[PDB]
This record gives sequence, structure tokens and C-alpha cells, in this order.
Amino acid sequence: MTKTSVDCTMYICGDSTECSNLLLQYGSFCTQLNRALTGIAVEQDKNTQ
Amino acid sequence: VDCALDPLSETKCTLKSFTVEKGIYQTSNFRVQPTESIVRFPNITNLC
Repeated sequence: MTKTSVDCTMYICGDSTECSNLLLQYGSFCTQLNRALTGIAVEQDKNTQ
Repeated sequence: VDCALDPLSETKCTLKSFTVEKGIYQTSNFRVQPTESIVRFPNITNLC
């Protein structure tokens, strides 16, 4: 399936600096989501191979 | 290691390890800062 990667920072907080600081308080949720998605994207290459 | 320097250096920080194995890693988003701010409010003269 089409590999989709979403930046947690860009989608949630947006361009605004204030949103970035508030996002930081939450933790590694922004980061953890990226890991899951790339892995799905990486997996799709392996399947075709 | 200083993250905000070399491209290689940035990779270590996201990875969080001093030694990095061969591969492709994504470290940070790249965005272009707005160069200038332009405002276009109505030109109507009268003071409310």
C-alpha cells in the first residue's frame, strides 16, 4: 500500500512556535508516531521484494 | 556530540546512539522560513 509518513510536529502544532512548546510537554508521542509509520512504509518495500 | 552541526551529527541525536549502522535515517524536517510579512488591510480612511 502507498507509504505515508506524517510529521507529528507539522500536522499538530503547525507552523506556530507556541504549539511546538506545548507539544514538547506531551513527550515522545510525536516521535513514536513517526517510528510506527516509517516502519509501515519500510514494510511495504520488503513485501514487493 | 553536537546535534546542530554536521548532517552526520544530527543523525546520532535522532538515533540516540554514538555509533550509527549503515542505512538511511530521517533526522529532521526542512521548512523555508517566510522572508517577509505583507499586510493588506482595507484602505478606507474614516475613523469609526
